[PDB]
This record gives sequence, C-alpha cells and structure tokens, in this order.
Amino acid sequence: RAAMLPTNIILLQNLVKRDPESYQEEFLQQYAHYESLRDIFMLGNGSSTMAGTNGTTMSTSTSQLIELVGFVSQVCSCFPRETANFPSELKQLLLEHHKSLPFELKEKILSCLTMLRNKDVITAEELIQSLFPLLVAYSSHGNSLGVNSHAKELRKIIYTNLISLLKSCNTNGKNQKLNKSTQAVCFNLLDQPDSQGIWATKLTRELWRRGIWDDSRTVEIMTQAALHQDVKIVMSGVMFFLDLNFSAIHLLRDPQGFAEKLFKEHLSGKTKNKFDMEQKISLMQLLSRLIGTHKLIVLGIYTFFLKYLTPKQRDVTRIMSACAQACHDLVPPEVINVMVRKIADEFVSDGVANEVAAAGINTIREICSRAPLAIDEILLQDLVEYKGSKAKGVNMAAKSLIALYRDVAPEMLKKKDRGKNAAMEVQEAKK
Amino acid sequence: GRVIRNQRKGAGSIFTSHTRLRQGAAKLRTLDYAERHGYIRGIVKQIVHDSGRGAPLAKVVFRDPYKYRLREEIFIANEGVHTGQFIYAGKKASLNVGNVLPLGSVPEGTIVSNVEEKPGDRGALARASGNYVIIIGHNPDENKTRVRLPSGAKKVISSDARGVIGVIAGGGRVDKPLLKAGRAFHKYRLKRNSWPKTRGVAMNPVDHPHGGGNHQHIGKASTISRGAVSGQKAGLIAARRTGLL
RNA sequence: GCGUUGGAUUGUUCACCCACUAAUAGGGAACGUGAGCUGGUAGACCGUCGUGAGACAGGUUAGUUUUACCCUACUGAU
RNA sequence: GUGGCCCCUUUAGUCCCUCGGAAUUUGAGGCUAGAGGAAAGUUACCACAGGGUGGCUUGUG
RNA sequence: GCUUGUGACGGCCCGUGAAAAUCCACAGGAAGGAAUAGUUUUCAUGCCAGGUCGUACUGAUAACCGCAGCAGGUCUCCAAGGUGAACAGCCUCUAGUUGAUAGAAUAAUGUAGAUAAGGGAAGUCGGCAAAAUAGAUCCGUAACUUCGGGAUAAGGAUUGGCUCUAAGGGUCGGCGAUCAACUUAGAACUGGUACGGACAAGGGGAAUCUGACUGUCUAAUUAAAACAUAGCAUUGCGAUGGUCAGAAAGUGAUGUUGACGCAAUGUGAUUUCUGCCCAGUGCUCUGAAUGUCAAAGUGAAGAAAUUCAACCAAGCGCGGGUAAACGGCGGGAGUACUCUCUUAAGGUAGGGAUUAACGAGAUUCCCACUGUCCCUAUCUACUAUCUAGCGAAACCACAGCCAAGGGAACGGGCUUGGCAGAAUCAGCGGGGAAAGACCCUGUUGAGCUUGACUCUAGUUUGACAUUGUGAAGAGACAUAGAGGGUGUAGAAUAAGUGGGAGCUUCGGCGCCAGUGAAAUACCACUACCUUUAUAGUUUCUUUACUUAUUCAAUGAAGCGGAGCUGGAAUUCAUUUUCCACGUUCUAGCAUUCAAGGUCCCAUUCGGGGCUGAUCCGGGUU
RNA sequence: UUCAAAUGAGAACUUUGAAGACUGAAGUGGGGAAAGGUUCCACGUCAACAGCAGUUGGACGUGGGUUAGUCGAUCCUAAGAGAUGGGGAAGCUCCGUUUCAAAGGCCUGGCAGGCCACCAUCGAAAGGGAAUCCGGUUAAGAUUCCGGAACCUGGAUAUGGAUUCUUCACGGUAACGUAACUGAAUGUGGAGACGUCGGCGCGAGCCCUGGGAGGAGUUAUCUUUUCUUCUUAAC
RNA sequence: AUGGUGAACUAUGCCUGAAUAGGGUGAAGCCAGAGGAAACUCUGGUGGAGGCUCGUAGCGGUUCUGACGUGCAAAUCGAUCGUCGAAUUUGGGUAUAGGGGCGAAAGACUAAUCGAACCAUCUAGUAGCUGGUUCCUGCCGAAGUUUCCCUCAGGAUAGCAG
RNA sequence: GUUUGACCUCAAAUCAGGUAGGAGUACCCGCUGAACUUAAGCAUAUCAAUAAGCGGAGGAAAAGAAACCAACCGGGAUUGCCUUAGUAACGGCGAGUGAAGCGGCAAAAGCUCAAAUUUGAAAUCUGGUACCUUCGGUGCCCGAGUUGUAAUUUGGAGAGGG
Repeated sequence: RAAMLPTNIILLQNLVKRDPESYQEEFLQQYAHYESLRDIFMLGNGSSTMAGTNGTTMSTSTSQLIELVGFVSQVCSCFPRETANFPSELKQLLLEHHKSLPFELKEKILSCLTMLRNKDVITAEELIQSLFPLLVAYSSHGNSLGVNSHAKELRKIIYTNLISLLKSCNTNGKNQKLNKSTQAVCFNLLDQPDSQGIWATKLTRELWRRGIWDDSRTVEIMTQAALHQDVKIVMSGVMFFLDLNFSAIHLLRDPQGFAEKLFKEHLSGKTKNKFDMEQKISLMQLLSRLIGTHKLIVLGIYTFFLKYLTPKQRDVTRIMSACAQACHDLVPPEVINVMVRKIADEFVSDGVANEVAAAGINTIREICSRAPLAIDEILLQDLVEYKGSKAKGVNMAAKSLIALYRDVAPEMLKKKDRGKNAAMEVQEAKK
Repeated sequence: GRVIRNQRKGAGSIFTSHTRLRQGAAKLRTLDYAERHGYIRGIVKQIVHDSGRGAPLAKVVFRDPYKYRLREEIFIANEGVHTGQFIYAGKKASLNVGNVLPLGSVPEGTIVSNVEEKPGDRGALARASGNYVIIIGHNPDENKTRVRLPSGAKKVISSDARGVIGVIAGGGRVDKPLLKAGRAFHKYRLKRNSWPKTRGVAMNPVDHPHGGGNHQHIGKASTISRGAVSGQKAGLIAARRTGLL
C-alpha cells in the first residue's frame, strides 16, 4: 500500500484532510510533478497520412495532470504556502494558449476554478476575466473548425459556470458591484455587430428567468438587442419581451418610441427583406401586444397588415389574431374600417368556405370588442345574417358579435336580435 | 432468509484461533523505573518459532530488581539478533539493533519495530514479518513524534512510547508461491477456520445477497454502503474507488 | 390361394440412397383424449430476457416401478 | 297570453339546543339552511384441498 | 528372511510437530555437630502397614444397534510352511467348525457360468455385454511438450525340465587352509498340441469438445463442464479502530492479533490478450452558500386554551471521483433533423493459431476380438416340478365363455343370437386383475426476491438531563440615527410620485431656455439600497481548570516539588539549563533486616538506634 | 455330507468313535474397548421359542461363581465446563474465571516486630503416571487364590559400616570414580515432554537347519527315513 | 404462536490416540572419468524427492436392459470400477441448537424427520371442497337469467310450494 | 503527648441464638405476554388486558373505614348477589365491545402512627446470668438508645391553662 499510495490520490487526499501538518513531503512530491507537467504543456485513414484517434483516448501525462490539478485544488486551503501562484498558473494556462490543451484538461481546470471560487480562494472579479474571453474565442468560427475541438461543449460549460457564479453571488444580497460590472460587458458585446451579443442575450434571459437580474438596467440591453441588425439577436430580444407579455414592459423607458423604432427599422423602412415569415409574425405579435396594452398610436400598422390579410397567404390565423390586439377605444376608426372591409371582402364574401368565413367573423368581433365603432350597422347586419348558417362555425361566430353589440350599441342591431333586455333598455331610454 | 458466514464468524464457536502451540503472547517489558530513567540488560537465550505466525520470537531473560529472581519476556525477533546477545532496554540505551528505546531519544531516519501506540501498550505496530516504521521528525515541545507506518500512513504519537530497533525477521515470506491447496490447509490449520472460501454467487439466496440466478452473477453493484448492516455488507464495504490501479 | 427382402445414412429420417429379387403393393385391428418392450422433476453450463428472485426463442449433459400364485382366454396333460 | 313547436370539504345562525354544581366570555358537539366532491412479483425445490359418425371418408381446382 | 523395538543419520515444511501433576540435581550457606567421645537413616541389614470400587462371559452370519437368533453396520493386539515381487490368489500345520429344513427325479421358462463350424458388427439408437490383451527378460518406442513428461507409447524375440561352465564373498595363516548364501549371464541335451501351462494378470491407437491438476457434494435415482484449489485482482481498517456477536452488562470473537496482518468480495494453473464511456443505477467525497427542513428552544396576537411567523442538525437536492462496480459500446463540429470527417477494440512483423499432463466427463473413426448377428444348438449347478414337515401376502359389491345393438366411442350382467357336462395338473402373459402423469381452480400454505404496503433490530444526526468552576470573541432581534442613485443625451450621478413659479444669508437662485419618457428652487408623501451605537434581548464559536464521568496498566515501587546536595554550564550579576553515585568488549555471579562507620548498653553466646539509601506532600501511575 | 453304537417312546439334526471336507495366521482361531448384564458353569429339563425337527440350546426351573499395596479407576492437566466476589436482568437466571475483594500461611521473642504473593472445582478406564514374575490349581476365578521368589510408597527406628581431635570423605593430570560421606530460606536447570518419511546398523521372538538322547508313524519296494520333546520369567 | 428436548446418525472446528503389503519412475545433493584456459559440458554411478504412478487392507460407490423387489435388508448381494502416504481413514473427549447451527455450497446435513427438526399446549384451530347423516305409514307437493351489490364470486331478492 | 484513650465507618470468626430457600399451586396478589379464530384479503380492531412463562401468600387472599358518591329534603368503610344494563359510552360508528351512582339484600367493626419539651429527672427495650409457680415473672450485669425508646394526641378531633 505504501508504494502504491503516490499512485492512489483518492486515499492521499482523505489522509491529508485529517492531519495536514503531516503529509507535507507527500504534497511536495506531487507539486513538483505538477510543475514539471505544466512546464511541458506551456511549450487520417488514407494510405499516406498518420492514423487518427477516436476522441476519447488520452496521454499518460494528461491523465496525471488531470488528477494532480484536482488534488492541489482540494488541498490548497490546507497548504496556503506553496500554492499561492497555483490559480494564476491555471489562469495563464488557459487564456494564453487556448489550443495546446486537451478538452478534458480544460474542463478540469474550469471546474477547479469554480470550486476555488466557491471557497474564497479566488474572487469573481478575476474569475470573470478568465471565463468571458473564452466564450468569444470559442465562438470564433476558426477555433470551432478544427478536427476535435470541443468548442460547443466548452461554450456550454463556461456559460453554465457563469450562471452558477452569479447565482452564488446573489444569494444573500445582490452583489451590485458584480452585476453592474458584468452588464457593462453585455453592453460592450452588443456593440460588436457581428454576432457576439448572443452571449449577452442568452445569459440575460436566463438570469431574468432565475429572478437574479430584475432591474431597469437589464431591459435596456434587450431593447438594444431588439433594435440590433443581427437576426438571432433581434429574435432573442423579441422572445424575451414576449416571454401575453411579461413584467419587463413595466420597466421600459418609452414603449411608444420603442414600437415606433421597431416598425420603422425592421418591417417597413428599408424593406431589406431579411426576416422570414416565422420571424415577421413574432415581431407583429410583440408590436400589437404592446400597442393594445399601453394605448399606442402608429397608424402604419393598419396598412402593413392589409398586404398579409388574404386567405391565400401563409399562416394568416396568427396575423389576424394580432390585428385585433393593436385595436383601441382611442384610435381613428376609419383606418380600422379599411381593415374590416378588406377582411369582409376577402373572407365572408361569396363562395368562401366555412372555416374562412368563421375566421373572418371571429377576428372581426374581437376587433369590435376593443374598437366598437369601427364597423357600422349596415355591415353589422350583413354579418348577423349568418346566425342560422347550418355550419356551426359561422353560427357560433355570429352569436358572439350579437352578444357583443347587445351590451354596447344595441340600436345598431335590429329588433329581431335585441334579446329581451337590450330592447327593454332601449324602449325606456328612447322616450 | 438465513444467517450468513460473516455473521456466524462473530460468535466464535469454530472460528476461534488455534492457540495450543503458540509459545506465548509477544510483548515488550513493562514500563518501569529502570526503563524510564536509565536502561536494563537482558540475555537472549533462544530464537524460536511461533505457530500461526511467520515471524520468529526471542526469549529474553531479565533480572528482577525488586526481588532476587529472573523474568523471561517474549519479544518478536528483529533481523540480525543472535543467541548470547545482550539486549539493552530503556531511555539511556545505546542505538543498536534489538535494543528498546523511546522514540524521543532516537534521531529521525531510524528504523524501529514493535512500537507502542501509547506508552504501556507493550507492542502494537510493526510486528509482522519484514515490517518497520520510520521516524521522520520530533517535536520536543508538546512532546510528540511523527512516524510512518508500513501502510504508508503517517501518525503522531507520544515520544515516551517505545520501540525496538531494526526490522522484524522473516521477510520475503510471501514471495514464495504455495502451489498447492495442502500448504494453505496447513497454514490456516494453525491460524483459524477461514479456509476454504465458497463464493456467495455459488450459493442460494438464503445463504448470501449475491446468491441466486440461473447464471452465476451478482444482480447489482458489488459496492455496498457503510451504513449498511449485518447481512447486506457482502463485498466492497465503503469503496472510495474500484478497478485496477 | 401364395409371397411381398438385405443394408448405408442421427451436423436427424413426417425420408431418401444402391443393390439383390418373380416382386420388393397399399392399409386396419393402437394413434376417433390416455394403455407391451426401445430410442426421442430435483443437479450443472452457454445464449435471449429480466433491477432481481427467476423465466425462456434456444442449445448441451447426467438422471430407481418391482403381477399372473386369482378368473377367463390360449397351449399341452389327467 | 302563467316562456319557447318536434357518502368528506367549507361558510352562517335574532333572542335555535347542549357542554349535566351554577353563571359570563372563547371553543366544541348537534339540528337547520347554504356553497362544494394500504399494498408489486416468483417457485421445476415445493405442500395441501378439490376438479377434467347427422351411414362420418375416396378422382377429377 | 518376517514381525517388533532401538540407535545414530538424512529429507520435508508460509506445517517446526501438548500441558500439568510428580521426581531429581545444582547454586547458596540459616544453622547444628567430636574428645575421653560424638555426627550421618541419599551405605547394608532389621521392624510395621498399604484402604474404597471394578474384575465371570460375548464382543458378533445367535450374547451390541437395526421391532428379530436380520447375508447390513460397529474401535483394536498376536499372527506358521510352500509357490510367488508380495499380509494377493491356491494347498497345508496349530486352533476351530462341519452351522444355513430334508428326500426323489432332471420338463419348459428362469438365475449363475461355459463351448461352438464358416463369416466377423451384416446386429443394435449406440460394438451394451462378452471376447481378446495381461506377469517377468531383451530390442525398440512417434507427434506434441509448461522440457519435468507423453511411455508399460506403439510394435517385435522369448519363457518348461535336466546336466554343466564362468563370475559375484567372509575368517585365519608370512598365494594358500577353511567356511557359506542366492543372484545373474552362457552352453549342451531332452519332452512337447500347451512351458507367466492352474491361480494371478493393461486391449491399443488417430482425433474433437470440455474443466488446469490432486481433492469435495446431492446418506436413499443426478459424481459432472457443478464446489474447492493454488495463482490473479479489488475494497475497508493504524485500535478512540475495521468486520461480526449479545436482552443487558465493570459483556464478547477475530485477538497469545497489528498492513508480508485481519476482515470482505470476485475471478479461477502457466502462457497469450487486457483498447474506450461516469449519460443511467449504486458506492464515495472531513465538498461552500442558497433551497427542502423534525423535536426542543425563540418572537407576535389573545383573557387563556391555542394560532401564526422566524430560526431550523443530518439526510435529500446540487457538483466532483471511481468501470478487474452493475450497466454499457462510438467522438467532434457547422445550419431534434441535415451536411461534413475522425473512428487509436490499430493483428508489431508474411514468424500472427497447429498449442501439455490428468479425467469412472460428452463424441466419432481404425486395428484386434468375438455367438451381437445369419441361425441357432449343447452342457453344468440352484430353482421350478413330486413328496414329509412348516406356512404368509396383495386383492376381494357380486362374479367370471363369445359376437352384434343401444350406450359417455364404451358392458361380465340388459335385448337378440352362437353355444353350454363334473372335479382337475403344469405353463403363458391377451384381457379383467385391482390396484399414472399432464391441465385447471382456491382470492391458500410456505420458501425466495424487489423504491409493492405497514413496521422493525442496528446505525446516524439534533435537544434535554447527568453537568460543575473561568475567560475571550462573532452574528442577530430593537430601537435611535446617517446618507444614497452614471443605458444615452442633458451643466450633472434624474429613485419615483404630487403640488408649482422664491423662505430668500446669496437674490447665487426657482419659472420662463435647451436636451430628454420623465426637469431640476422651495415642501410633503412612501419604495428600495448601504452603513453608525448598544438600555436591553438573545444565539453561536473558541479556549482554560478538575472533583463528576470515561479509558488503560501494575508487584497498585519509586510520582510532584525542593536555598534540594554535589558537578559542570553561559551568565552580565545571579541566573537558567543539563547531569546526577553509580550499570555497554565477553551466553559468569548478584538473595539471608546489608557489610562498614557512628551513639548507647553488657562483656553474651551480643542487642537497639542514626547513617549507609536527601527532605516534604490528604493524588498508585 | 456319510457309517456304526449309546441315550431315549421316538434320532437327517443330541453324545462318542470311525471317515470326508472347510476356515487357511488381512482365520469360521486366541484376547480386549463401547454396549449388553448372568447370557458364564453345573444339576434337572421340553408346555411355549429356535419359520422342518429336537432327547439338544444363549430357552425353562434351581443353585454356584468374579479374591489385587504392584492391573485399572482414584491423582494430573488438555480442548473445554463452571461457582464465588462483583456487575446485569421484572424474573426463571446471564456475564465472566483473577476479575475494581480486607480472598492466608510461615518465622522470632491487655501481643510486639518481620517474611512470602495468590486463586474453588470438574474434565482422559487409548494422554502423563511409584512398584510382580514364574509354576500349579477351578465345573466355572486369577499378573488377584496356593507355593516360591521380588519390588514401591510412607512411618518409628537399633546394630554394623563411613566420617571426626586438620570436625561435616578420599582417589584420579583429566574425562570421572566409590557402599556411604550434614544442609533451612530463596533461586536456577533437568526429566515428565512428544511430528512424519527414507534407508543403514544392533538386539529379542519367530522362520530354516545339523549331531546326539527319547517317543510315535510308513514300510507292497525304497528311504541311516517323516513328525514330535530337549524350556529357563520378574528381580 | 407459546414453552421446552436433542450433535449416540450427520456437517464443521479443537484436544488426545490409533491404522495404512509389494512394485514402477528415479528429482536435488554427492563420487569418479573424458573434453576443456576457464565459464562449464558429456558419460557411468550413488542417493531416494514427489498433495507422482500400478495395486492389497482401508475409504468410496462408476457401470450392468445385472440378483432381489411382502427382499437377508425401509437402500442390501455380486461382478466391474475410483483412490490408496495424503486437503488421508478413524475411535473417544469437547464446542456450536431451530428461523438457529454447520456447510470444499447439493437448499445439502442437523437421530429412517429439513426450501425451516422433534415434544406438549393454545386446539374440538380454520377456509374451501369431499364423504356420511340411523323407524313405519298416510296427505300435500316444486324449481333452472327475475332484478341487482367494482366482471368470477359467496351471495341478496322475484316467482314456484307448504 | 511521635503517648494514652472516646466516637464514627467497614470487617472477621465452626463466636451465642434464630431466620430464608424447596414442594403443592383448585382458589388468591402482581409482572410479562402471543397467535389460531372473527372481521373480505387486512395494518387499527377482535380472539384478549386470554393461554403459555416468572415471582409471592393463606385458609381464605385481596380490599377496607373516603383526598367517596352526589347536586337530593342529601347519603356515609370494604366485599358479594338481584337490578341498574346489553344501557350511557367506545369502535374501519363495521365486525363487535361495554361500565358506574342510585334502590332491595347478605354480612356488619372499628381503629393506628409521624408532625408537640418528661426535661423536677429514658420514665423505654433486646440479650446474659441466679431463682421461680416457665407460651412467662422477679432481681442483678453487660448493652441498644437522646441522629429520640415510653406515656399523652390522630382531624370524628385534640392539647395547655383556669
């Protein structure tokens, strides 16, 4: 057992954690080996080329260093002397080579730094300066295109480790000195217009969901992301402000100008035609759900919808369900009359099908629930024609419009539809 | 189910040691005024064999100071002592092989055997064949002494605790293969009834946790816990790891 | 009415092969549950499955019923 | 013309009853009226107790 | 020469192969003993006595156990001659027995044996069984091999009797005289159908699968590829301990032990091979904070019972390790899918695989050999058979000839027919005798297993009590305070909201002026954030003491402190520390209140004290 | 298995004799342990039992018979069992075997001073152990009785012998010797006291064998022949 | 379930004792000779090792269309076979006791009893289903989805008769 | 006075004199404590505060003269019977379980210590011994005892002083 003890680390560390005044020489016997090992790492199937590897076999030097790193990181607190430069050695092993290290060794160092920060050996203010620069470097597109670069796994590890760090730091009280510092790097990433704000948006969404970053300073970051030029950043911002919306709307600085800038930049202004329909629809949803909720006025929305309000168009049931969400009690009903007369011309016309007509009437009555004086009695009557329609979609739809105007403006309806209380209320109030 | 073999081992019917032919319990001299202040001389008469044990013993005759008589102690012989040799035991004894000293008196780097965990234990450590402990350092204040044991562990104990210089005799005993069931038979005939060992996989479920099955296998994970109890602890009690090293 | 064989083959035979022969015909009386004599549970191993005890899509091996002296029938004998 | 064509949870009681030596105030129990709706396998290593032709066919799709 | 005892030697061991009673001797020298006489009872002789219980006989084919005067089982001593290697088999001496129901015949079928022409496995599931071989001398002996074996490999020449030759030894005599045993080799002659003449006594070979081997088990159906084994690997444990017991205990096993050990597992000689995964399940980590979070304890409300809140150990959760742990079998990247390329379970060589021995293990083939077979026949002994004597058991509704019909597919009885003569002996096995598995079901009995349900020993962590004497620190309740805000633009660091255009020390300024979602003086509201102090309130961490408590040892022996005493030692003036007058060439010895010195008495043949060997102490260490 | 005789009412089975065979010294012999318990031996004796028989019997009825200082138990301890003291347990009882006891036995000269240190008991008729052999005798008993000849233990002791006036012996270079030749406490050493196999040597008994003194047998022919006795215990 | 008795068989350990012909092979060590400068080699002998081997007693129990089958025998008889100096065979003493022991492991053995011994009591234990239920005469005299409790199911009811 | 004694505590004796054990155990006083069964299977439950097991007594034992029942115009130790009552109540509110006061009766019975100064007299008691009229008495002598033996007092009351 004695001759094998230097080979068995798991027993050595349990012995050292008991009586660490002893086992000094046993620790130096391994620190010297670790030093000599790091001083090294610092510096195909074709008939011709050398044969390749499977991706899971490693070197005996690396297999030893991966063990020694854990041993030293777990007994550094017992030996503060002879280990003061150890975490700095790890840090400059990582952020000066990035490439001459195998993935297992990188992962091991990344976990040992995290536990060395859980213990108060290392501070977050100097672990952040190790973790963040590796994200940008392994999202390079030139580092991630080796043979067996583990770039995606490393980018996931560093991200979840940052999350654990900030979750650690914001437990008792919110470390404002840290949050205010690592929001500045998100701001200074979103400036770089290529794609690097991905690691700001993807992180701020996580921290909002974990409730760690409920602050006005953070919603500005996602506003700037939504106002960005890159599609996968704009979408991150839009899906953040969606998730029916979340409480972040109640920490905005100017929602009306936000919606105006969005509608001007992305959809209408240059007509760059970058977003696909699946993303344009998600932008429409955000705009309409902000507008209806906060009583906004843009008036370009209501002509932008009209191109897409045709039953021969791709997935219109989402578009028309957002059309209603941008209606108010406080907008000129003529610009909605044109919309209702487009829908009526193209969905409840002659020959149209049952689903088409029912969709039209259902998306008109939920408009009129917000903007009641946006369609007049003459077309209201044309649509309550379809009460007894034998199809069971159009009947259920027309009954909703009738019950909507039975409580709001029952004089537009005819005597046949005023249902026993609207008529009685009108008979007393007409004299 | 049944009660199993390791549980039966504790009662001690047929598993008691076989102690007829043992020459006697091997021990150091009792801690007395002579050993505490100066030394005392004895003569080693016989180097002898002990049944059930691989190391040889030494009969050492000392003179009783308080009464006119002789007293024979049974020491475990170290490698190099001989009959007619004089064994000096105590604090002021010289630094030679076979002599008994306290660990505080000797320097660091020396080799000793039959060490006492505490003074008055009369021999606890480094008693088997070819075994020794190494003193690495002293701390005279707070009097303690740091030693390395055969397993590689490092311990700190009283400097007044005693030990006998040298290595226990009989080394290399396990380098020879036995080649035969009969030599193991005769070996354990004199130790105890821990041989032969049937495998739990080869039994029925009543007789072992590992028993049962149409194929000889274990149904699970031979690493048992440490909080397990009395019938569950089949193999690999509290394994920190497994596998070849 | 009288005859309708001898053998090879068990990595198998609900059969086929070559010979002799005058010929080498088919069937029943058991197989319309189950009935002379002979081949084709307990232990152990490999495979599939099962958390497991164990089971099986399997495969291999070893592995104790013992009349009639009674009535009838039959065969011979007073 | 007195509409239409086919059983375990919870709340409330003016001056409801009782808490059995008398009372007051909290709680509890009633009777009312309301509103809601304990538990898997295996056994061939086994044991016990019981039980178990319509004259049918033939050579020709 | 056989048996036995004994002696000196040799070999084997990770095996080194009882204890006590009892007896003797040695060292030592307390002591007592002769002189006009003692001493010695380990020299010789002589005297006295030796108790209680058992004691016959069998010890087995009749004295024991099996229900018995049961062919079974049951420990041991003595042990003649011949053949022959021989306690083998065959005959005999001594000693013992001549017991086992008898007589007459000689049918079949049987039981136990034996022989058979020619052919020789055509038999049969299968060479089952039987036959053949067999001892000793000589020649000769392959592949393979862990170099030790295989091996009596295989395959061949012989064997009697009689008469001879040669060689192989001891004791005495300055080469001979004398004595004696069975061992081998060789020759001649001679009888033969046969010569290990009966008895006794291997059949062999070419290959396959399998387990290394020797060994062990299912007593009473399974002897094996099962178990064990050496070897191999892993795990826990440094005694305040690991594993395991006990109702408890001032209790126990390992342990008369101590990592070359103990305990727990798996694999299963040697050789060769031994690549990767910690996603999962288990095991493990002296693993931060936060989350979950029992009892006690704390705070708030209430008149109180009670109610609420906060705090809240381990464990869980969380994240690190481990695959000669159970599992399991690929990796990475770009935009679950889809494209891409690495796959290091690569044979290191084209010498990569030609691979033991052992086995009542499973299997095929060949030689030899035969009545297995064509194709049966014959003989011997004991039965059967007849006789004298003795004398059961199973089974039994009643009984006993067939056919057809009905019929539960199926009558000995019923209907219709064939028939039908006493009483009987030996045989036979068709039927009746006339006494099986398999399948299903119980809301069954037990055994076993598992994150099935309810529990539980044990273990673990927390509170209280046992529980006393001291000290120093950190956090929180609770009040009293004190200040704060950079996304951008804007003079500037804008919580926010609402009132608005000066109280004025200055008119600095507030309004009017940009820029901004929001506009600043002045005064109020009520959100967060961070800090200051401790009336008190508490909680927690660390540390000191010993008398409770706990552990261990011993002969309860030398502990604690001392201008102690005497030495040095280095000091900055007087100490502080070491030592102590006690022991280290050698397989010796060390014992009689201890000799000596010194004070006293008595003069005795000797006594007592101090000291030799420092003092003190209410703690055995 | 057979023949004759005897006994008897009666004989395949009893007794004697005459034959023939068997066990064949790892026995069908002679003795023992465990177990059995009079089955041993004698005299009467046949109703039942001995799978036929029976005059016979390990049967039935009645008696006789087992002699120890030396053989054994008894004693010692082995693995182990088990009280006390103490401690548990509601308790029947459990633990443990020298433990945490004031656990008792020797001296010197209104008892004064000293010395020693230590655990009940049980546990082997094959372990250890003090001492006996021959011959004869019984219906049946014997290393036990008779005769003769010895030995061990323990005890009291007289004589002779040894020693002594150089008080507790001499000789021998030595290994050591002798008829003896004082010895308390205390201590030490030895014996008791030890495996298994191989072969070599020595001894006892047996086997084989010669001469001679005796007896028996064969002798049809031969054989100075075949068999048998000629022994010597403890001490 | 409660409380008790058993290791005289048998499993295992310990203590003390006993038993085991004749042959074959021929290991280390050793002696001489030959070839060597010497490492060393070759030859002939000696010696007598081995969990070697043939094979008695002994221990076991492979095979036989074996004998017997109310047998001598509740496991025997014969022949044949495995092993035979050791992990050997065995006597006596001793220890382990029942949800317990022991186990070279077959769920084997634990007094002909073992996938939980034996004895007595609680105990006339109990389901389910089977079997049986003892004199005469007279008079009357049936029944088979009709409706349901978590499907079988043991049932509860309609109707029938007295 | 480093002497001589008193007390306290703990021991020893084949010291003087006595005492316990074990049996029986129908009934009695306690302790401990199941399952079969019945409930649908079954954890509560029932069987049952039973059987088995342990300790301990007597002719009876135990209980017993209120820290009671009651709510009355008040009764008045304990035990047992009739009744209260298959009730109040308990319970998967299911199977099932389950008292008590009152009233009539049988038999009848009440009492004792501690806590109080005898303090003008430890007045109390065992043992040893000598006599006697011997289930005991008188005297005498060691002793127990003041850390309390006698008289007096027990809640119903009672004491002291007059």
